[PDB]
Amino acid sequence: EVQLVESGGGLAKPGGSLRLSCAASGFRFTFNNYYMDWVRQAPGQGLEWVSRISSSGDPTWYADSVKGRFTISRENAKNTLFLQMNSLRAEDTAVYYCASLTTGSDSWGQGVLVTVSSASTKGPSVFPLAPSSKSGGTAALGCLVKDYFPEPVTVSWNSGALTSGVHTFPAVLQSSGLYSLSSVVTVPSSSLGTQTYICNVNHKPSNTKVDKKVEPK
Amino acid sequence: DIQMTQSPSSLSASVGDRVTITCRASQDIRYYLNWYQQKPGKAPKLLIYVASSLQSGVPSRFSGSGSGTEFTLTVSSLQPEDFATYYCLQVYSTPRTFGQGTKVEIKRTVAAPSVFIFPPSDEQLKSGTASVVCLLNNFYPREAKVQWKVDNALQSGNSQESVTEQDSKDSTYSLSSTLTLSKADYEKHKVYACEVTHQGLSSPVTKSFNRGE
Repeated sequence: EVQLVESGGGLAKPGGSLRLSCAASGFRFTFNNYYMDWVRQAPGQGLEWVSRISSSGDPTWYADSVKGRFTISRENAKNTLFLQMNSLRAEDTAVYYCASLTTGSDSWGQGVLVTVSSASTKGPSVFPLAPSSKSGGTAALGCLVKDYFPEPVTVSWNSGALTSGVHTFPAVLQSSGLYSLSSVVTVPSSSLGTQTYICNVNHKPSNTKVDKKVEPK
Repeated sequence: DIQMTQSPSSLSASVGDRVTITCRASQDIRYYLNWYQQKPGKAPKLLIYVASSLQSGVPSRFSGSGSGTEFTLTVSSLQPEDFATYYCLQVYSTPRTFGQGTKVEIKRTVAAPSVFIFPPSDEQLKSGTASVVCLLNNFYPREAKVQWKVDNALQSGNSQESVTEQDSKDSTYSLSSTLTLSKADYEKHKVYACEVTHQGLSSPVTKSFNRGE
């Protein structure tokens, strides 16, 4: 398998710049033999090809969408691929895949989110959704991860010990311009004894971590 | 620009069913076309390349067909884990053009949701905002009307929803509805209810609570 791991980019005000990187590994021949690509996907939409680069670094192809402002590059000595994104624009808000599209060596990175906005970073508040008449023979409890920017946050429960019955909801954008989501888990009623349920919220863009014990009502 | 027409934009089919997705190109691209599966929250993953070649590791359920201007992707026997958006991609010339996607949902017998309700927390009130969460759990189909009522007046424009992906083993959805007020207005009313209409329910199920009891 080719493996591609992206780095960069994050939150950026309109007009600003970011840079994506990507490390590659696993090609049969050496990195410098493979043409390479970036693809992107905006929230709500499908895939849009962004740019391509040849083996050496030349030539390069761009989508009209991004020609002029973005530049693709390569460092073969280091098995790394870059995307310099200048003159950022709201429309550029997407998940960006490093992609290897060479037939027989296809791979896509996991993606890295880029947010073009004038709103600034903000760490969430995490209020518990208390088990209660969240109940029959079963109990539901959760975490309200509220008012944060940009995406993402991650939620784990008791530090990955408890994955059974967990549903973390996609984030929604509030009319305030900030996001919110809930995370929830259904656990055996009688266990609320007795058993501690801490959820772990993490917001890399605010360098925040909260851990919080939910508890009965 | 080689234009790509993917069809259907979306479909619903049962476990075990034959599904067949179609891409059409505006030029002859010979056999240079690939198909990708994109699972929720994940990057696209190669299913078929050069039109009919199976990537190593992909279930044999998936096959690829055609050439020139007309290509078809078939799933032999659709499995619960096949909920995805599927995408063709022309690999013949740049710019690269993808099809607009086909959303595929698994269809299964009707399952009425379970409705849970969660009042705001003291910590959140200590701060002047109140947020009520309504949770429908494991239902099919996806379609559900979820209405908020405070003191039995129906709410409109002060709440929002989120749905999860179709669960990949048992093919159901869960949904959250979150109504949001100020301490100010939360304190003026006694009863909060959410009201759920769904095909698996012979009648609207309301779950409620009176403030602070």
